[PDB]
Amino acid sequence: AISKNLPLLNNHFRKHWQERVRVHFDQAGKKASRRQSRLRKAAKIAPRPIDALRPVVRAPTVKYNRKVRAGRGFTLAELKAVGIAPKYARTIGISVDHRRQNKSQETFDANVARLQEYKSKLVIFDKKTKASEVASFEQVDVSATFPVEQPAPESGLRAVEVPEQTAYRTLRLARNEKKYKGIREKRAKEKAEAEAEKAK
Amino acid sequence: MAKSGIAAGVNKGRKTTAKEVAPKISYRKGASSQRTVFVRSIVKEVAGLAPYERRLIELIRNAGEKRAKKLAKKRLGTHKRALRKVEEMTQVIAESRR
Amino acid sequence: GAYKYLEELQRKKQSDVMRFLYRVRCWEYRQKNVIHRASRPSRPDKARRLGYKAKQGFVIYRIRVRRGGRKRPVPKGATYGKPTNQGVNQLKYQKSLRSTAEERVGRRASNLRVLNSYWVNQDSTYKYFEVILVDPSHKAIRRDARYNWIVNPVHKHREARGLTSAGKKSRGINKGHLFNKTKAGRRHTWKKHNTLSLWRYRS
Amino acid sequence: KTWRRWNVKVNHNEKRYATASAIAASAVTSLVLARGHRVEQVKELPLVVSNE
Amino acid sequence: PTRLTKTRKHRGNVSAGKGRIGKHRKHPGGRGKAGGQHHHRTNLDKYHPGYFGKVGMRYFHKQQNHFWRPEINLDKLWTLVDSEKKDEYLSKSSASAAPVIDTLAHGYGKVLGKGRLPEVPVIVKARFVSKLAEEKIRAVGGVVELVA
Amino acid sequence: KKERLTKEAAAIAEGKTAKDVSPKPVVVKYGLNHVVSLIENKKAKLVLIANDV
RNA sequence: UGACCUCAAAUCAGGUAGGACUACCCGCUGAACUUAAGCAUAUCAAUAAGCGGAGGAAAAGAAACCAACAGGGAUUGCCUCAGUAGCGGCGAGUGAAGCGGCAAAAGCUCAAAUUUGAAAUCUGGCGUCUUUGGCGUCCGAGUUGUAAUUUGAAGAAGGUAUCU
RNA sequence: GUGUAAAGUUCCUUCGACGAGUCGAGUUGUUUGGGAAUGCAGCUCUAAGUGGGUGGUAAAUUCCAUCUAAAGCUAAAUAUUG
Ligand SMILES: [Mg+2]
Ligand SMILES: [Mg+2]
Ligand SMILES: [Mg+2]
Ligand SMILES: [Mg+2]
Ligand SMILES: [Mg+2]
Ligand SMILES: [Mg+2]
Ligand SMILES: [Mg+2]
Ligand SMILES: [Mg+2]
Ligand SMILES: [Mg+2]
Ligand SMILES: [Mg+2]
Ligand SMILES: [Mg+2]
Ligand SMILES: [Mg+2]
Ligand SMILES: [Mg+2]
Ligand SMILES: [Mg+2]
Ligand SMILES: [Mg+2]
Ligand SMILES: [Mg+2]
Ligand SMILES: [Mg+2]
Ligand SMILES: [Mg+2]
Ligand SMILES: [Mg+2]
Ligand SMILES: [Mg+2]
Ligand SMILES: [Mg+2]
Ligand SMILES: [Mg+2]
Ligand SMILES: [Mg+2]
Ligand SMILES: [Mg+2]
Ligand SMILES: [Mg+2]
Ligand SMILES: [Mg+2]
Ligand SMILES: [Mg+2]
Ligand SMILES: [Mg+2]
Ligand SMILES: [Mg+2]
Ligand SMILES: [Mg+2]
Ligand SMILES: [Mg+2]
Ligand SMILES: [Mg+2]
Ligand SMILES: [Mg+2]
Ligand SMILES: [Mg+2]
Ligand SMILES: [Mg+2]
Ligand SMILES: [Mg+2]
Repeated sequence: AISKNLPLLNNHFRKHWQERVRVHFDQAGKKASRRQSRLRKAAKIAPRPIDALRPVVRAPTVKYNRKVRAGRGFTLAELKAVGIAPKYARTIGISVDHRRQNKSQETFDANVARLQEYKSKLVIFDKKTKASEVASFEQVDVSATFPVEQPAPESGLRAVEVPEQTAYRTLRLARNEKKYKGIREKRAKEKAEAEAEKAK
Repeated sequence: MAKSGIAAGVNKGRKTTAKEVAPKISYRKGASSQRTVFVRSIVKEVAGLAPYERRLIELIRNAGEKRAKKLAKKRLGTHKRALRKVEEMTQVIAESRR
Repeated sequence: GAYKYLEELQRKKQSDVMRFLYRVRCWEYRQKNVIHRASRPSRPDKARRLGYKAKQGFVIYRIRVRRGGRKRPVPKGATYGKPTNQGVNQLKYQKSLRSTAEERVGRRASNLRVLNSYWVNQDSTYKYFEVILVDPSHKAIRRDARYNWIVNPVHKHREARGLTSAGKKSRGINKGHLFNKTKAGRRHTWKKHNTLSLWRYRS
Repeated sequence: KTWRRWNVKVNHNEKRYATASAIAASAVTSLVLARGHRVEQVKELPLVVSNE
Repeated sequence: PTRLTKTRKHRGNVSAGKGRIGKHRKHPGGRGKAGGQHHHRTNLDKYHPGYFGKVGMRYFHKQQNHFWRPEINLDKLWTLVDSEKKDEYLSKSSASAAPVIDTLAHGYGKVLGKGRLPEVPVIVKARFVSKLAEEKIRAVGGVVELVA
Repeated sequence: KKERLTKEAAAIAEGKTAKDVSPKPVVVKYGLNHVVSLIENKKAKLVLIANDV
């Protein structure tokens, strides 16, 4: 059962696995039908775009801080800054997210600029609008017309300025301060109460 | 700004320009209102005290703060809730001394 | 109004007044049939909270359900297996007594849709529940824009499928890490995690 | 069983390699003749015709 | 292809290459990793030492995103400079104007100090650096700027 | 109420606000929520409570 | 002489449920063969058999969520995370989730509020009409609360510049 | 079209009701990757109002973060030996 110099394997096939085998023979068929559904959805509402305008948000965690991606909807504050009510915004191709907020100014400003760019290209028809004007428009792809763009990494030339303390020493001191903050604060509190209680 | 600007230590992280956030109304959930304060005071008059709450009051009157807390934790379940219940039963006693 | 007072007073279940009322009503409910029709909610505020309206087509049943665990119904306690499966006593039903109440009431009034239910009273042998049901064939329900939804056939015997509040509670249908196994259905999640997905161009 | 392997992956660059090799081989008269095409009366390969 | 397998060559020979004495059987020795401490000890001890037992402390709910910190050495640091402008930078770099290398924006958490740098000032932006990596960067007249 | 509404509909034909033609009603208040709210706002002068609720 | 409450009867007026099918779906109940080279925890497997309930999909679903970031943002599925953290006579075995890329995207409704200068609400009978219904009228339901108004993202009550 | 109606938009003030034998706790059984206890269920106890839940090592003290349960509806992407 165990023989030779081989890696030890974990092949989880001790249940009735063959009753739950999903083979994707329909990958191409689903691709084609998905494309047809997409054409039907587009042709139903043309020239109104099929995609709602989405915000741009930083990805969470220390691993994806650097990246920025499309969010779910614009915050109520962001829509407030451009003078659009969320109920109204949902009817002109703008997505709303009541859950997200803006702790910082950078994402808020990016999304306000994005909303103002979309708002400048918007043309809202009405009863007085005739089919000649409506036919003068093409159904654009909002996901491509207002793409999510990564901020460029800093590159190019800058003056070299060397601090006296090295970066490695700074990191070590930060680690040490964090590691001993609690015990140092407890020690200082005890010292202060001792030398200001008996010094009463 | 608000973060240290470096990846280690106390208050680590990237500095950003802070923007003041309008508080959500859902965060007001624990707040009390005039309506609920009023209704709860009358219901206390109509309903009265529970059997374990009368037992708690006797222990507090007999100077058993340590005894009352052990009972209140045994009844309510957690130490945090027992502390609030004993404080509430002392205020009931404090309102019966006039 | 008075519903706030009713709400605050039912939370004082160990007060003298509420204890007296519970004694009297427990005796009276025990003196009736196991399942009987209630002419009105005994807790109008609690019924309101759970979607009941004083309209034609809203019905209340009171039901009495035996307390305790689920004894294994094997003859003479012999399980015929491995010692890990030899338990007969101290075994528990996976549904609540509230769900059993709802299902028996829905079985009795098979022409109605079980809207919801609530606890009313208790003794050592029984728990007592009141079940709010809705008549889907009554025009006061069919023309009600807030209650048309339960006329659609996907809500047939929703209490038998665990779609009431008690049923969704017993199914583990909640958000978060504490409900990883049962968030979207336990058996669906298990089937998804035990399926061998093979593509045309194998990776 | 249906979960037998049916489709086979080929590296994209190698597939392009082979496509280029086949296009190049289409201009070799000996290869086109061994391939079985009745091309003996075509004066030169590649055979390029006008856009009409 | 089945036509290339030795099953096609064993046709006509009684035992199909399994032996007349051994007699290919269902599961002699057990299934899987059975008997790893009893009759397959000689195999696991020889080829997989350390297999049995516990070492170290558990970590309930380990999120690997916390430990994301890809390394880049110093001999690979100038590959992050734009290829079309590397040669100009290698010539005209000075203390007054040196290329900035944003290592985090390229997907790296720590700068390590293997290899040799061009004797050319650079500004390296990193989350973490090693002691020797920063000593080598400063020696060519550069600097390490901590970011987060 | 039907007769009062008929009179008010006659009055709105004349161009009046229909509030001048009908006097301010002085009646008995009922309804448990309504009466509880009236008591809480110090508006009830007298409350009669049934003994067999 | 009449209300009310509770409880009955009628071949009362009008309705509704049951049963079938099995591939998928929502639950309950529930093994053992088998693997561990024996075997009892474990494994098979939260599977088979058994029971209840649906639909064209079902279920889930607009956070009492994930996170610990410079923060994401209903649900579902795929790829990945990952045969990983972990669980395990720590043996045989087993084993998710967050992030990330994508498919598809859609949001909302009650209870808790005095209409109180007017139960403004609704089933039914009768009549009539242009009949998936409208109008008129009369009983009934309903104040132990049917409408309008609000749902936390808010919102209400006053004042408010006027605009769309 | 009965639009002196209905709805939204700016600012100020006073307020801002928000689900109980439920949450939560103990114990028992089952289950889970959930490990001083992941969910579910039985029994016993049984709340509060900036309270309550969660923050994957039990406990007390001090903070912080994040949602807002115990009521309800909802297409699509997903499944499909009928
Ligand atoms: Mg192993
Ligand atoms: Mg946040
Ligand atoms: Mg709060
Ligand atoms: Mg009791
Ligand atoms: Mg058995
Ligand atoms: Mg031979
Ligand atoms: Mg032979
Ligand atoms: Mg051989
Ligand atoms: Mg032989
Ligand atoms: Mg031999
Ligand atoms: Mg052999
Ligand atoms: Mg009849
Ligand atoms: Mg049937
Ligand atoms: Mg079983
Ligand atoms: Mg088998
Ligand atoms: Mg065996
Ligand atoms: Mg054997
Ligand atoms: Mg045996
Ligand atoms: Mg199992
Ligand atoms: Mg079965
Ligand atoms: Mg059908
Ligand atoms: Mg579909
Ligand atoms: Mg559905
Ligand atoms: Mg909400
Ligand atoms: Mg999500
Ligand atoms: Mg398992
Ligand atoms: Mg994603
Ligand atoms: Mg009528
Ligand atoms: Mg709530
Ligand atoms: Mg079981
Ligand atoms: Mg447990
Ligand atoms: Mg329990
Ligand atoms: Mg909800
Ligand atoms: Mg639903
Ligand atoms: Mg298929
Ligand atoms: Mg089919």
